[PDB]
Amino acid sequence: DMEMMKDRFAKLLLGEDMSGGGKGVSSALALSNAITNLAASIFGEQTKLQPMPQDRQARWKKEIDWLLSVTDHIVEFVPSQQTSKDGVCTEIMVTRQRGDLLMNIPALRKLDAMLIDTLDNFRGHNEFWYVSRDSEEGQQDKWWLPPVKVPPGGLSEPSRRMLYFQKDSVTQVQKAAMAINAQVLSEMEIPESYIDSLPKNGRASLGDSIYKSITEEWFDPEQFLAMLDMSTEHKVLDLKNRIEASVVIWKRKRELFEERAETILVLLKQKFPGLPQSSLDISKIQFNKDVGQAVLESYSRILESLAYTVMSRIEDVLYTDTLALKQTL
Amino acid sequence: ADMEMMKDRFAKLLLGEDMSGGGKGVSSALALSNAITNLAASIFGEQTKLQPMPQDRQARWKKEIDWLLSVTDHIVEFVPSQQTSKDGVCTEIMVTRQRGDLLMNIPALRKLDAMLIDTLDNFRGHNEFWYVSRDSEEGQQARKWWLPPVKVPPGGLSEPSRRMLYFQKDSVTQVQKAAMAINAQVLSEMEIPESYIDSLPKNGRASLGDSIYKSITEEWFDPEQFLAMLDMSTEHKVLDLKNRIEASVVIWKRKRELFEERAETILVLLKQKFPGLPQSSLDISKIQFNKDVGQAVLESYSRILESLAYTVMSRIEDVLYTDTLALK
Amino acid sequence: ARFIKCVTVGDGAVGKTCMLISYTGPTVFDNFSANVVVDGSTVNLGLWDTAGQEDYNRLRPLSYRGADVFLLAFSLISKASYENIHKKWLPELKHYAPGIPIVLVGTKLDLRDDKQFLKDHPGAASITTAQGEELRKMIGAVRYLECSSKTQQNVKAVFDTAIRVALR
Amino acid sequence: RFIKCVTVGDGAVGKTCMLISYTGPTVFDNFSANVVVDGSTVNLGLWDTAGQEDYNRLRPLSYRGADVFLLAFSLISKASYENIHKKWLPELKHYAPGIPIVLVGTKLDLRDDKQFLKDHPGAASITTAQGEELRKMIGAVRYLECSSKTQQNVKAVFDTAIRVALR
Repeated sequence: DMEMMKDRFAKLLLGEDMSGGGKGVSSALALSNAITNLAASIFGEQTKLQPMPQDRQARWKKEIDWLLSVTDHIVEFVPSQQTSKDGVCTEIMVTRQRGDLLMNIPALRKLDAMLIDTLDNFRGHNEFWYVSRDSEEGQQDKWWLPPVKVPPGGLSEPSRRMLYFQKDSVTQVQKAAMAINAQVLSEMEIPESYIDSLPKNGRASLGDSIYKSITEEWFDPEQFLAMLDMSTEHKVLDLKNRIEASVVIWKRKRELFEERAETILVLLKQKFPGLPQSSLDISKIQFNKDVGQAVLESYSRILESLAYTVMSRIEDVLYTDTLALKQTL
Repeated sequence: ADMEMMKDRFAKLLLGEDMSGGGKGVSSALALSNAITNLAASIFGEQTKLQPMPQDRQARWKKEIDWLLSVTDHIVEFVPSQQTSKDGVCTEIMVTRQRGDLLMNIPALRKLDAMLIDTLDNFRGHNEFWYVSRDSEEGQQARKWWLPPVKVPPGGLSEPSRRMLYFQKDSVTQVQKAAMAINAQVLSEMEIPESYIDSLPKNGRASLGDSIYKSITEEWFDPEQFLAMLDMSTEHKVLDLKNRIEASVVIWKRKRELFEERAETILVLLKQKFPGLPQSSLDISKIQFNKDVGQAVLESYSRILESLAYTVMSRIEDVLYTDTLALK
Repeated sequence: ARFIKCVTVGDGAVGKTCMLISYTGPTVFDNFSANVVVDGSTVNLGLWDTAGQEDYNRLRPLSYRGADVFLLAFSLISKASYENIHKKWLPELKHYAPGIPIVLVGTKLDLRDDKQFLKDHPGAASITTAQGEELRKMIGAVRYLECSSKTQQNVKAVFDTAIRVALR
Repeated sequence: RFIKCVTVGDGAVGKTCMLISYTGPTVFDNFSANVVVDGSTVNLGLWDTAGQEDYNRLRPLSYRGADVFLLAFSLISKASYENIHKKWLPELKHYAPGIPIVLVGTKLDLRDDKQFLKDHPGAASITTAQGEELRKMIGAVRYLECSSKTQQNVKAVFDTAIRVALR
């Protein structure tokens, strides 16, 4: 709580550059990574659907507080008034937490607590259990996870009941987080290095046939997508990046094609709520210097992925239950 | 208590002083460098008497400087090495060890620090000299107005007291030199910033110029007489000279070695003749644009230690000066 | 999109640090910068203390470089601090920053007409607004304000004007 | 000069332990230090990918501006071996084709441990020859077998990454 905190904070001022040359990254990028890395270490041990063991919980509670606590000091410096008991009104400047931090950080802490809460509902005895990956019973996707086993002939209905209930709870948590993430990302500045990577114009970025489709007389984003090869997640990714590239260009008449493209973007989000982040997203995070947004984005990201771990770990039990029932009726 | 205060301090550092959090702040080096100076100012502003540092403030000082210095425990060299197992197998590994320039200077300075607090601590207990409120009645009999007047006995100090006071003054001036050297050294290792180089005039003569440049480049040379040839009656004038010569050195160290040596011997005498003369343009420019955290901590820590030394030195001298007056 | 360096300079026991801490929040004033909206404008403000430099000058080598405005401060209850403005400080600014605006601030306004304080502190002696204004015209400061960290009177006015003059 | 080096591969392969090993509760923060290579000094930036295997959206920066990748599988997990070609190669070849790969086989201390393999029947030892087939298959620049416990070839790994990323 001294020699422990000290290290973490100091490693951050070096900005990753342990030579001390300050050829490191921004204080923001250093914070984004620190959070990412911490969540991976803690969440990586959550391989079973059971409460997070008391000390891992303590580590998590306190470490993240350290990292999140920089946001307490990010302020708006605004004019206000005050009035003494004597009666006099004097003008002062005053300090309030920044707009996008006031509501969002506590929202994310609520989400954090909701997930730790949901794992806690598996305290003690559950009807499902886990086996060693490398035992005999273990050999009976992500191979590193202890195979889950379920009573032969199904799971008690009150057990299945709570499973479905927490999964919905977690799925609403995952969405909540993703919304905040998406929100931070939209407000992060477009890096100078991205605009430079951009092609000369729309057609070049969109490609010949795509550009002709988005510029036809009539346009239907539903027909459009059906026409294209969306078979692999890499392909949707490439399209999203191409469209995104256009929108950036155009936003510098052409508003129709511009509105048309943003219609597709929304559809891409709706038909593919799970996509990895676009070139632009990556670029924004890569170069962002705003430490407030740095924290909002990575915190929302790890929470999204904790939420996913739990959704994943629930879905295992359920799938496993289902298989054991299908072994009869 | 020391979570709330500590985290707090490290935060505003991550923020590069830019409290709007938009990252348009200042390098980590400079933030730290400022933090070190601001704290010292704050702590030794009140330490205005020649007496032990109020035990609490002393603990504040120890822990607070301890926090800012900790970055240096993590600044490393990453060097090839070896290790042999309990079975004689030799494995080639990579080792971390503290960066050269910090491994010796951080404890050097920490030591100078304790040496200064210790010097104040020797004044634990009763002293022959005493202090009087600046705006009271006994303080009105006194001809840096904010320091409480010092007073000494009618007949003047004992020889033992006046002796200890001299002994401490010597001791303290040694620390001031030790710090001044560490400061001057790290400053000579810091990168010359691009903006500085864009301000440099075309030629050696262009910086000096015509008159002074002739002098330096002559057949014979005497550094004392070189200074005696010049008007050195004010800080500004000496300082403008130091700037003139350092500009020329950078010009030369960039192109001749004889003039480069003569110039360096002039800067060397300038340290002897006018110690306590301000940082040069080049110095200030270095500190402004320095990204190196290690060096930032090295330069500021030495700087404030040098200045606490001067303070204690001045405290002693005010006693020895009023002792002089009490005899005469 | 326009940065302002605002350095406040003066003697000891004049309460620079205090004025600064009062404006923002022993006590430290750390180099503090923050976006401030002044007269519809969205300026980037950065405030420097000079505490301790009045003792050792070599302590703060970044005090004058890149300055945009100065707050020259003297204590309305110290005549020496008033004398030092033009004898000691004005020469420093005329040399290291020719042409940058100075705002003359007379601190400790709550104490100036304090009958009991001036009674139990014979050495303290109050300075008049007229006398403060005379100093302004003499050192050529753009404005003169008397303020107080205890009450915060005109403190916010000190900086509002500083920023306004810093800008062109 | 600046090098970004990224360790990629499955879970329970020892990614993080390898890095903690090389440099110095398993936590590896992004690390950067000066190293001298055959004359001049380069700045080495090491990246952990821990957790990505579980949820891809966790680590958006993993592949960007990478100079060299260390593809790692466990010598006692055939699934981790299969995934190098089934799962990880398609990713690097999508986000960063033409960035050099170094095949790393971890848990070298456990590979011929007759006792351990008997105790964990599910675990299965990959031979060097088998790792070389895998090297030539994914077009890796070099195949190395190492151990975090022992420290064998760990420096050889990063020495290779360093050298190959400056071609």
